[PDB]
Amino acid sequence: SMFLPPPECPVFEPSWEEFADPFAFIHKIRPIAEQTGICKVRPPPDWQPPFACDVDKLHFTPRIQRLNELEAQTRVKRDYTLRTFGEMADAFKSDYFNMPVHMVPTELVEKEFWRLVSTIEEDVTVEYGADIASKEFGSGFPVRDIKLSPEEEEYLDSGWNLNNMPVMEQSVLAHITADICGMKLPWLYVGMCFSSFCWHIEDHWSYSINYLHWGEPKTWYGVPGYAAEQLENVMKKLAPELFVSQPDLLHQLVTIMNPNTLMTHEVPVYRTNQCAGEFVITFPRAYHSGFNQGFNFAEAVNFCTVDWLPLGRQCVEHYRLLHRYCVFSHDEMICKMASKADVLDVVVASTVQKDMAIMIEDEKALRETVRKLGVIDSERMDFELLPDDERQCVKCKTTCFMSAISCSCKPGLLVCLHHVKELCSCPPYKYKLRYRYTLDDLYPMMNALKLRAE
Ligand SMILES: O=C(O)c1cc2sccc2s1
Ligand SMILES: O=C(O)c1cc2sccc2s1
Ligand SMILES: O=C(O)c1cc2sccc2s1
Ligand SMILES: [Cl-]
Ligand SMILES: [Mn+2]
Ligand SMILES: [Zn+2]
Ligand SMILES: [Zn+2]
Repeated sequence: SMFLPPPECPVFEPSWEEFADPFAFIHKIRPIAEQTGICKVRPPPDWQPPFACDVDKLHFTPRIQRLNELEAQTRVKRDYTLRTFGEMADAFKSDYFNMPVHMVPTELVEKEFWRLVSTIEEDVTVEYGADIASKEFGSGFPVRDIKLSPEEEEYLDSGWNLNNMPVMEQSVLAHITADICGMKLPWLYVGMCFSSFCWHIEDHWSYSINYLHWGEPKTWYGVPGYAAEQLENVMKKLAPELFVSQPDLLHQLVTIMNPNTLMTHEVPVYRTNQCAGEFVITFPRAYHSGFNQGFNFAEAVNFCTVDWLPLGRQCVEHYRLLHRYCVFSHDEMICKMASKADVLDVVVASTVQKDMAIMIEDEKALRETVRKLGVIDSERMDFELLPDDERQCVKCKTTCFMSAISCSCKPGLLVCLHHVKELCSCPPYKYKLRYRYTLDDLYPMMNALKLRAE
């Protein structure tokens, strides 16, 4: 009645041995965790990274948030120090409940959150911090620079130090040379009571991993990848405004929605309270949302394993159908790795090779189709040198790399090979096929991968 908490997600407690390699571990828990979308990981008892900072010298610009179920919010992007924010956040919670903060039960804050967001008369607003690491506000994990203590040095090269995990060698997003700050760098989050993250999935359906450095807990709701489209159908019925087309990536619309509503429509949902010193991991295409119990400080980063590669291709296809902008070119990343085949991890080499083979067969079919439409002239083009906004399909907005069509009639415009009819009204013999590689260039790149993989 009123609120029925979803069942608890899986909780893992790896030994020091299991813990040592994060990628091996994540692959091991995958058959369990991917059925629930999110999972929690408790590090071995003596893994404690040192947290140290001056609460007076760390500044950030707060974001303001209204708390209404089904109301549209925009996804990403006055002044507080960490101390002045903390004083504001503690007083807020203390005055809301007329209690000391540590006596307010987590079960009660959860019940109250879902009451207040549904009640139109209540108009509670809260503030929070969200930003990538910078000079004015940096990682909560140790990084190189300032002389470090021996304990800080222990954690400098940990796999679970979230600065490192993007650039390790069983991850596939490391060798991307393209500028993608939002996606390879950690984000820092300063929470207060009821500050909330709306329902979403990660860019390119990647994994995410979140560490709560300190403070009061963070409450999570998660949905497994296989149920993503069920959730979206429910969302579309109850709030169609969120689904209208949008001019860019800085304009994505998201919302708060009671998990009991999803469960009523037969969408599986799980929950957890993440406490200080614990990790939460989200899997590819797993919807998630939540809210903070009180003043706290968290750090999170996207990442991509060899398991993810085929889904990454399927995601870019889904973006095309939806006319959604890409953060990077998937084919470009694949060819960049093929070109470094001799220094690749051998399991990586093997998995990249399979995706490359599919890429090449799809590209063969597409070029044959546009040839039969009467496009004859062609010229090689180094797509990776063009700014992203100069190589998007006019129609579906996909980031071009393997090929595109141009016409002298519309200087600078491109369509991908799926949308040859959408460029202009000139006859196809006036068009030109721009391509990065010939078929004959591509098969040897693939062979280097096979040899490295053996
Ligand atoms: O974990 C949090 O406190 C937040 C995650 C996100 S994503 C956008 C704003 C926020 S706040
Ligand atoms: O290719 C697939 O179907 C999947 C790859 C991965 S990696 C995590 C969950 C899943 S499901
Ligand atoms: O010139 C052609 O017909 C092709 C070139 C390339 S590159 C990948 C597939 C194909 S098919
Ligand atoms: Cl409200
Ligand atoms: Mn997320
Ligand atoms: Zn297109
Ligand atoms: Zn034209």
